[PDB]
Amino acid sequence: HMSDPMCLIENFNEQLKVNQEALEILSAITQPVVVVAIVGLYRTGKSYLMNKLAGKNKGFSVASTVQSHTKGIWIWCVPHPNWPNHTLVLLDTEGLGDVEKADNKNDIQIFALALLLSSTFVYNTVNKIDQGAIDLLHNVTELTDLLPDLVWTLRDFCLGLEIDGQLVTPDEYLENSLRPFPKKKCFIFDLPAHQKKLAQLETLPDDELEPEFVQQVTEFCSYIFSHSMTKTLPGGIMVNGSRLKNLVLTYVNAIS
Amino acid sequence: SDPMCLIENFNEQLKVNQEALEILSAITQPVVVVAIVGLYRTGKSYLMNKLAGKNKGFSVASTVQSHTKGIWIWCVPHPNWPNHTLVLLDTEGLGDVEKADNKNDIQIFALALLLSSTFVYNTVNKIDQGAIDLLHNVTELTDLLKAPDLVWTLRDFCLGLEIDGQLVTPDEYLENSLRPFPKKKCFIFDLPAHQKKLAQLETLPDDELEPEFVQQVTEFCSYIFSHSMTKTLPGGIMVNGSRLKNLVLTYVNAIS
Ligand SMILES: Nc1nc2c(ncn2[C@@H]2O[C@H](COP(=O)(O)OP(=O)(O)O)[C@@H](O)[C@H]2O)c(=O)[nH]1
Ligand SMILES: Nc1nc2c(ncn2[C@@H]2O[C@H](COP(=O)(O)OP(=O)(O)O)[C@@H](O)[C@H]2O)c(=O)[nH]1
Ligand SMILES: [Mg+2]
Ligand SMILES: [Mg+2]
Repeated sequence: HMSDPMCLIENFNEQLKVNQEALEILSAITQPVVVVAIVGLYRTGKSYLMNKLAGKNKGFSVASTVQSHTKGIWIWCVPHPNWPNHTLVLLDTEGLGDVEKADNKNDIQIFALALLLSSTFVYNTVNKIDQGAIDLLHNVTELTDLLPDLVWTLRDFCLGLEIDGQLVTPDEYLENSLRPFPKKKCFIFDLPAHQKKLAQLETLPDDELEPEFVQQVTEFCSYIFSHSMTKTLPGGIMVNGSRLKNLVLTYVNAIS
Repeated sequence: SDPMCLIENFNEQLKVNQEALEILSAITQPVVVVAIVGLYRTGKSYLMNKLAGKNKGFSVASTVQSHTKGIWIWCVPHPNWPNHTLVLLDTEGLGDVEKADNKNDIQIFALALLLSSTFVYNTVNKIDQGAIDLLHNVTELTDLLKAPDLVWTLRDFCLGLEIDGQLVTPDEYLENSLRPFPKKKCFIFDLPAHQKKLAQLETLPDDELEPEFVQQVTEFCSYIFSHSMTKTLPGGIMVNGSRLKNLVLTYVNAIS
């Protein structure tokens, strides 16, 4: 359908306001939708990875400075690569913890909204699983209840996957980290390239990336394309683009 | 000659180690106390050994699990300031997912802060708002428990230092990030090894490390050696080893 993404939810001075042009594109989708949203700290490769789910080299804009780039929530509606009569809806979002914004409540509001619209929720962190990232995920989850399948991605991962002398998979690392989201999954990613090639990463063909990184991305994408389910609402109703439009309006209005 | 544990943390019970207290009380020279704090698995222990001018000291280790526990102390001669002892504090990193005791983290944070005359705050990739909020929270809390130079170290730094179209020094990046610790400084460090051969980093010589990283560590160390001052109590009272020991006892109680 769409050749580029567009802003679904604007955030100019921290006001969550829907964008009509994107809303109108949503309601013209009568197919069931798979909604994959991405959330994590800012400057963390989120936009760059989501473009991989689209199969295109560019899409959500990625930038290379210390300053945040993505604002609000962005949407890309494309045919599901495996699944006939299904549309893949990608939600790319403004990273949390931007020091120039310094507005945790706006952060929490963007988080909650991406978590409410998604059927697959991609939580993007760097190096390792941090307790603060778990606590934030938990707290937004509790707020989201009072008003999806978890894919925890670990970027620039090099620590030994080793707990008390035993080699573990990322999935077992994630499981070990959450002991005292029914469907959970955890994907690791190497440093995509050497550090001085990182700013131009978008323009680099697979040839010039870390070979393992390329396979880890294909692994991440294949899992999504073949396990991420149609967005579902209580009462065995299946969400199409029109119903997702209503949820966007419902949730935006309830948050503000 | 080798660091020893100052504050033990078995079962998240903070307790003083009498052997380290007794070494401190025999130091009559003024002390320059440098403490490092950051999230776990962030190369704190590795960096602190650079200040000691010894390739080995504080133990590092390379798996997803936390390694350093409690607070370790290492009293070494100041490299260029006669009759001054450089007291290095290496701390258990924050946010360890196996710990399930957020209160214990904050107490280690407060203790390191209360004892330091130079406080090194070690973060990865970027300054993020959660790290500032945590610094502010703990700084506010230590002023109650009392009823210091800040050096922000940015590890694995690749983002462009450019804000609103203008190049920034690390100092300016810190200042822009903190804009709504009287003395403040900031330092960037490249990825040290241009191969994620990071797990054996402690064994490599400088010629196999990233050269920019070697030069960045030297500048960090030079600043600590030239700018860090003797720990000072209110009233211009200058802290020697014997006085620092009683500081440790006072604050361990105030934190309990
Ligand atoms: N270290 C690292 N950098 C990345 C990765 N993916 C992308 N980048 C670079 O990180 C910078 C910010 O990426 P971006 O997609 O804008 O991150 P976002 O702010 O989280 O959406 C860009 O210069 C990217 O080229 C990764 O996996 N690791
Ligand atoms: N990526 C990266 N790894 C590092 C750096 N410094 C040390 N390491 C590696 O990171 C791991 C953790 O080091 P350690 O000092 O024990 O981390 P700590 O828990 O913060 O004390 C070890 O494998 C080190 O070899 C760095 O600047 N960048
Ligand atoms: Mg982005
Ligand atoms: Mg350590």
